[PDB]
Amino acid sequence: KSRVQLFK
Amino acid sequence: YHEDIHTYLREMEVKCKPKVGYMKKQPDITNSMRAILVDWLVEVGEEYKLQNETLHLAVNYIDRFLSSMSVLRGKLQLVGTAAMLLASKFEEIYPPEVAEFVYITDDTYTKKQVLRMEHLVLKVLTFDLAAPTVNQFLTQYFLHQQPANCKVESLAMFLGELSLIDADPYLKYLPSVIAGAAFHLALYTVTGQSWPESLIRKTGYTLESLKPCLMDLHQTYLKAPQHAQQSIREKYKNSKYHGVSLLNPPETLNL
Amino acid sequence: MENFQKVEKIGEYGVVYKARNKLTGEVVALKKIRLDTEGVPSTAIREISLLKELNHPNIVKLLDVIHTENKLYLVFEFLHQDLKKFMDASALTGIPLPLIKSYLFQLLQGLAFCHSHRVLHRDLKPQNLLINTEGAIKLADFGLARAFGVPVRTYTLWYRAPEILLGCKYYSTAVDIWSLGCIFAEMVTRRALFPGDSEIDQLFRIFRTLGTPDEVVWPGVTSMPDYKPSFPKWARQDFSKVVPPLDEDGRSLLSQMLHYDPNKRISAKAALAHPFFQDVTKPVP
Repeated sequence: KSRVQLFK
Repeated sequence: YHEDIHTYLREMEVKCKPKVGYMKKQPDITNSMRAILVDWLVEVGEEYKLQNETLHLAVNYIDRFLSSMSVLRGKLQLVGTAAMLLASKFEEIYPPEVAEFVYITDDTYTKKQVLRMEHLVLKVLTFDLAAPTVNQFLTQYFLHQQPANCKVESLAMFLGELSLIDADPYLKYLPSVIAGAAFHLALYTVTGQSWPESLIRKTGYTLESLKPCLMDLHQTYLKAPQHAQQSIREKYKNSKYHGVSLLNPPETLNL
Repeated sequence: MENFQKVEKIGEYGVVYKARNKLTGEVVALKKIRLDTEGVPSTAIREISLLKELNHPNIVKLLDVIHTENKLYLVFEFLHQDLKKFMDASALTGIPLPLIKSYLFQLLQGLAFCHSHRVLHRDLKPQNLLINTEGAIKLADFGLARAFGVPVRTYTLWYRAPEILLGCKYYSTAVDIWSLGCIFAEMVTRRALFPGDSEIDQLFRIFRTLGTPDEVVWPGVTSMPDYKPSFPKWARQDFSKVVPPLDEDGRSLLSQMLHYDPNKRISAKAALAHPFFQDVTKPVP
């Protein structure tokens, strides 16, 4: 989905 | 006022152009991180029904802020979120609330952090948020096509969107040149026609002048299905854009 | 913020004060915005980002922005008053016709500068037209202004174009031209041209004054979201009745400047070339 933490 | 508007856009796009090759001066973030951020912004704009111009403006603000400032790995998504919030406030009728952006960042940054980064991005850009984008030049060129084909316009939007993902080599081209290359590529792909003479007179861009960006955009279009970031291809699969991402790119550009 | 000393309050955007520069000494307007919630307001963001791009004599110039962490200060050049108070003061007798012509010329110049750029005022009312002592009128209050490089989607009431009332989908320069025409008629006759109370009463007043638009007058009225067949078919009132003091050229300019069709409505650049403006002086108020 669009809800995601980038560069984990 | 149409020609005056285009002339002002051309004059202002140089002022709003980010420094080329700023990723080299970035100690942490790279081109791939920027591509992932732009892809996530495409997903966010699709989720919240944001306009394409909003995402183009957000990408422009990101590029200018990264040209003028340096951020770590964890703050890149915060910078992108603040730029998206600023672009929505500038362009959208009803910008999404700050809580919505905090939500869409998977609660990585609090509302206070998002507001502080919005203030920081506003200060860095010096409130120069009316940056010409590929979308504006593309629409202006659309008013100069006969007959108007919705497939041409949708594919030109798709290609201008694709040009946002890769900083290399699309940060070395002005939005007018990218828009001209996208318009010619769409015309050749769906109609088999070339860059119009009316747009040659209006813009001064001969088909030879757009050739570097045209080759770059053709290479991006051919490798679009195999690209790591695919949110733009999914977005333009919808019947709203006539499924232009389904069309196969032309194999060779007869120039 | 330190160099500006507030001396009085001139408006309640946000509250705008009259401020004196402690170093330069020039007197400026000091409109302030309380940054709490949503961050910098979209209205203020648009006003700052579009006003600093516009540098015209007939446009209130934004010469400084103090963006602090908790408050946002906008510094405009200070002008004596707006067109509303000047209208109110000159109620016993009409504003001089040369002054009306000069004010219309300057307003159209500012509008043509805004429209040659990608700026749409969308809030052209006499309260938004500042006036200086030397005799120059300037556009102000760009909070509702929008950049129309791409078409702008439609969201007071007396100066709303018939398209915005009739369910228009996209804004255009024609709405600003219509607002300027309403302001021109208000200046000439000293009273509001279309004092509507609701979105339908204002439309009915426009229809009473200019006749109910058919398809021949305005191609496409039938296919509008807010157009109903139950609209009385009023006739077009002769322009000598609505604006008696206006001469033939002035009446022609007002008629062209209140056209129902946005495409056929005059533009600021074209209105600046009207024969009504052949003898534009610069009288003082």
